[PDB]
Amino acid sequence: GVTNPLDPEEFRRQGHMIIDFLADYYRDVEKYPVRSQVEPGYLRKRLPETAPYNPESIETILQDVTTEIIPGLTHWQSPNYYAYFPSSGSVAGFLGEMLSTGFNVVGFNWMSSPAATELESVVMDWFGKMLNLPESFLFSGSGGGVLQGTSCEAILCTLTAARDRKLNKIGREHIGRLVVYGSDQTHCALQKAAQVAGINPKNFRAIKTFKENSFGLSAATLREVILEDIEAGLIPLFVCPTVGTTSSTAVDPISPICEVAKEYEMWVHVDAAYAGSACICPEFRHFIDGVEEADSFSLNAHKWFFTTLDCCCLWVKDPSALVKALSTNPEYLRNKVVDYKDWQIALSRRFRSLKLWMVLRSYGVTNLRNFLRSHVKMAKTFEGLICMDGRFEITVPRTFAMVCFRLLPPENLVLANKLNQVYLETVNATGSVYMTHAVVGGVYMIRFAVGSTLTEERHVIYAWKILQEHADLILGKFSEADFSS
Amino acid sequence: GVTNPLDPEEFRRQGHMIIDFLADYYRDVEKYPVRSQVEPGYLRKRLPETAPYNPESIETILQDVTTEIIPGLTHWQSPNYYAYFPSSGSVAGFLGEMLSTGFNVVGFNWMSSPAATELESVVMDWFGKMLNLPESFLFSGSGGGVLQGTSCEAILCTLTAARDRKLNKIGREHIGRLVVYGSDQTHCALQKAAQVAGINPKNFRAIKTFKENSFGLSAATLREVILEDIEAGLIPLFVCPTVGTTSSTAVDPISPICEVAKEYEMWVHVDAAYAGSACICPEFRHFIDGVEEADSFSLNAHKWFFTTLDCCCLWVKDPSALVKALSTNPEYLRVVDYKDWQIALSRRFRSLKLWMVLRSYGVTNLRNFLRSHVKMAKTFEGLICMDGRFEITVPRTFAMVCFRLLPPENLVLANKLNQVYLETVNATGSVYMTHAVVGGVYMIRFAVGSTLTEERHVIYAWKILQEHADLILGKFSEADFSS
Ligand SMILES: Cc1ncc(COP(=O)(O)O)c(CNN[C@@](C)(Cc2ccc(O)c(O)c2)C(=O)O)c1O
Ligand SMILES: Cc1ncc(COP(=O)(O)O)c(CNN[C@@](C)(Cc2ccc(O)c(O)c2)C(=O)O)c1O
Repeated sequence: GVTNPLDPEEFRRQGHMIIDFLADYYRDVEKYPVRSQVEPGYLRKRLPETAPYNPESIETILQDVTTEIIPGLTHWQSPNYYAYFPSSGSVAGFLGEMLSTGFNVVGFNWMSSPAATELESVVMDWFGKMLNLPESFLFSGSGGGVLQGTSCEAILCTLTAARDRKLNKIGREHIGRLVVYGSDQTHCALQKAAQVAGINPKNFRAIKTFKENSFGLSAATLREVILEDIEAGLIPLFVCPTVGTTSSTAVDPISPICEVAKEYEMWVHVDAAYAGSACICPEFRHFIDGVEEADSFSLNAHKWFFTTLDCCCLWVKDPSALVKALSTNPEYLRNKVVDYKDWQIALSRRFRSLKLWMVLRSYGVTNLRNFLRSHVKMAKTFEGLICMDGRFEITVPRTFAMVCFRLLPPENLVLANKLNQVYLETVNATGSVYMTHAVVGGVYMIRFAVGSTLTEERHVIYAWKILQEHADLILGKFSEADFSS
Repeated sequence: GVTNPLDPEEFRRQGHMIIDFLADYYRDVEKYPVRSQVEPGYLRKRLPETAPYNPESIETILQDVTTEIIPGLTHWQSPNYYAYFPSSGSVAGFLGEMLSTGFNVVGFNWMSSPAATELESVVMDWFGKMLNLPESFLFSGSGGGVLQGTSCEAILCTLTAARDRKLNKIGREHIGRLVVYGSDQTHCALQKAAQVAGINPKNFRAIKTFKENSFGLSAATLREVILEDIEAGLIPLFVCPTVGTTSSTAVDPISPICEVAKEYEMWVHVDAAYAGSACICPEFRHFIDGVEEADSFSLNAHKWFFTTLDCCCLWVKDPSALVKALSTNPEYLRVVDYKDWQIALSRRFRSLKLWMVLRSYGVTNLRNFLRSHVKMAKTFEGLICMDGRFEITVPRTFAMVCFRLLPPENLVLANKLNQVYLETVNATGSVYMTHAVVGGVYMIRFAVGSTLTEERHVIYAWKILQEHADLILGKFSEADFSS
């Protein structure tokens, strides 16, 4: 006897085990060290080298999940986790994938699941109006929205949409002259997107940012660089302002960047990946002011909107530009029911809209706003606690729920960077908290970003006390010779 | 106060609701019409225009799933679903993504979750040895395997690394001379991959296939086209032999194609998205014979390996080529940085999906699972051969039959006959199959693969095909299809 792999009753049986296994996880997630403490190669030695010929009980697999898999996790959901940007999830977002995985439809056209395409077009207008985007970006007006996996894939489709738009006008042999623009703080997804699309690696620009502008891109400096490319015979094509960069959570001013990009007929993709979600709150919406002149806008719902990884939201003014670059239909039908596969790189589309649908319904706009707000006040609190300690300084202004700081010693920039390097890694090696760094403007600053869904105010104070405890211990036995190397 | 959106008790309470909800769905899934019967725009009318300002009870949400979302589903998981290619699911694969959604870790480097990277390299060697792949593709030898979301992006990363392999030898100004090769049966993922990767639209070849070899690509025909392109000033770059094409499950001979591709220093990517999973069985492994002389191999483990959607398995012989092409570190610089093997930076715990499926079912049963699918299709093929008014159009290779109803200029007539006949079967909502036009002949595809599909469902589908064959042919007139 061999029970069918999709037995409804065995599905129910084993399914409840995991739901209780994961509920127990979120309950006791505080007890593991946040950053994993295993050595590289630990798993190849604790597991067999071949697949088993006969079945293994789930009660055995779940046990090995506890002893082999779990010690090899860096607990992104731990309430004492602040590294990088949040992997923000929720119950509503979790059950979104569960229904999407249970149904297991492949929405590569409208017929394969009408609801999997039409619902995505509804909730992208829900989230559009919440962000108060102009009618040019959503389906009520003359635009559209698509759900994908990464911003990097979303930036790519946009880049090739802009690229093909230009090369269709002037010719394909000029791909070696197209230039892609971003600041030196723009995330490395823009560079990778350029590399894949056939953009020349010598034609990728990392415009310099200064501390005077808090490391935001200067429309003056950008246009300076463009004139160099035009004088050199290059074709400027694609510029990517960022609202909430990865290192110093810096913000670029889009309204004068579209000014410059309009002059030289460019594409303005605006990349709020992390910080885009906070713009559903009126007090933060000013950060994407000037997005009405850009060609596309990108935010990542798994970073700061409780929809589980992965879920990336792309809005475009001209969804036909993606159709003409990504559809495999002949080039005389792309200019003539939504076929969302022509808006992205993934043909086998997933029922990703169920995640967003359940998050917006199960919490509503009012509570969804306060969630993001609470993460901002918690970091705002952390920023104020830093300020009342004369041993720390704030390196750059806080914009959205992430604080950058540094423990100054009693050029010394080399010395203050080795101090923070040793101070940070000592706090991180305890396993009690986890937070990363960034070298911005030569300074070595520690990044404290609050966003874990299970993070409460008591955890920020716990991290503050641990930062203070090591501050005492590090500076108490201070000696330049220990850090002057 | 305000309940936390990740409360353990609220997680577990609503978590068991959906588990019962889906087990209920898998029980009654046979009652819905397989192909959706809603009209375009049905859901914008039944739903609000704005997101709610106040939370809605999970109980009320699930009622709108049954009454508004389920009518808009084409039941890929129905036991009577034979359209396109299977969406192979299983309990184990479901628990793999739910375990990987509960942790919800981002695997963009080894430290963000070592097990997310380490486990991915064990299961891909488990699989690799299970398909009897050469040691050149495994981590034990001198290769490597990476799990990606789709084939279109797996074919991409190899395409955008084969290009970088050659363009870094001859200079990047020759991108307009690189030719991408495939048959006219090769899936449109190769065209799209070449489109995104900068290959010129004029330089995509869809080499012709003939019925004389069941529409598999001929290395002789491939070589004729290559010399044609060399004398045109072009540079042959990349060939993609397909094992089990989407239209008629044709097989391109891999070994002679690599022979031609080594003459002209080409990249041979084997596409086995559907068929590859069946080479676990030693009696099927001969289809990817010659993969030892290729550069990359890819199968989708959502079509025929019970891992739900999505799970694509790429085995590259030289993982340096991907890294050197997809990493963003300076070119003088390029543990496992798996993100440098694909287009996705924030990578997910796909390994659990493939881990549970291999572990809880075992090698012995997994073969019998695929063997069962093939055998049911091999039985449906035998039923067609007893009804004298049907014709098997092309040889059945894996678990999919291509048949057509014959009538009692003639091709146009018969092609219209099967179109009307097929859509009358599909419109009942009882069963669901799709078609293809291979060699100008309209044929019906019967793809057995749904995990819930038993033998009585195939026999049930045979009866319905016969009741409509009796029906359309009983009142046959040339004029009804001469239009
Ligand atoms: C500002 C910005 N834009 C784009 C991206 C890349 O998009 P993606 O990798 O999702 O496709 C980033 C990347 N940010 N990634 C982090 C900050 C780490 C990270 C944290 C939480 C997540 O949910 C993800 O996916 C990544 C990194 O350091 O690389 C970005 O910041
Ligand atoms: C032989 C072959 N190679 C590649 C692809 C593209 O892979 P992906 O789209 O997964 O990146 C295909 C596509 N096949 N897709 C179907 C058969 C529809 C389909 C059926 C069942 C599924 O689980 C998926 O994902 C798609 C099509 O007809 O296009 C392919 O056949």
